Amino acid sequence: TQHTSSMRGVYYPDEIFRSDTLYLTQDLFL
Amino acid sequence: CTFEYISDKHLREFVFKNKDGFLYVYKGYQPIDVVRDLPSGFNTLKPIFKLPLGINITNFRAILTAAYFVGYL
Amino acid sequence: ADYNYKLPDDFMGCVLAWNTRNIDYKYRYLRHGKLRPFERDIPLNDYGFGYQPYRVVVLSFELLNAPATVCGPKLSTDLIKNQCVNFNFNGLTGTGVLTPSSKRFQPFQQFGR
Ligand SMILES: *[C@@H]1O[C@H](CO)[C@@H](O)[C@H](O)[C@H]1NC(C)=O
Repeated sequence: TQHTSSMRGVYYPDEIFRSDTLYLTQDLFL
Repeated sequence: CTFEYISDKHLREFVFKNKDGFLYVYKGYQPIDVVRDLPSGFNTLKPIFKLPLGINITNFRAILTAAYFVGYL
Repeated sequence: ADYNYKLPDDFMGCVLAWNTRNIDYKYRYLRHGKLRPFERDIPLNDYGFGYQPYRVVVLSFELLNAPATVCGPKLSTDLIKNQCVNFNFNGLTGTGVLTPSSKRFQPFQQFGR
């Protein structure tokens, strides 16, 4: 079978605290 | 043998990626109700393991003793 | 470099080598394609005991994505709060004032940016 993966599979890119921001990152993502 | 490590419904999500001889594993847990289909939603995954084993990984097989889904990054 | 030991382009560390001709093997010369960095594979040609052999140790440093474990002798001091000081936290150096904070850290994070 085949399904869809909607808005699924996001992980934390690095071990750095961030808050109240928008962050653009380039990596292997689903 | 080279590397050894021993340490001491549901929906379990994992991300495996290999680079520079390091295997990165990311794990998250979410409680759901239906088994047949992947539910829609947003869930973030925290780091667990960074394993220093320098091999090419091109295939994998799941080990069983009730469904699992595979997607590619 | 291609078939036995490939170093990444972004390498941060040190390379140490020395000569052991007083103390006194196999390497790989045929393979399908180059290696990716920090990879091993276990078409083998033996060395002849062309020049005297050398021993190599390569140190690679992991840059503080986890709590710090390996570092040198420096003596810790008492922290001074609400006062303009020079500070050194785990090799992170600055000049400023330090106050208690209401921010909450998840356990894998050590500093905020
Ligand atoms: C891993 O092995 C496969 C076949 O065994 C090979 O084609 C591939 O190039 C290898 N990966 C490397 C060298 O990064």
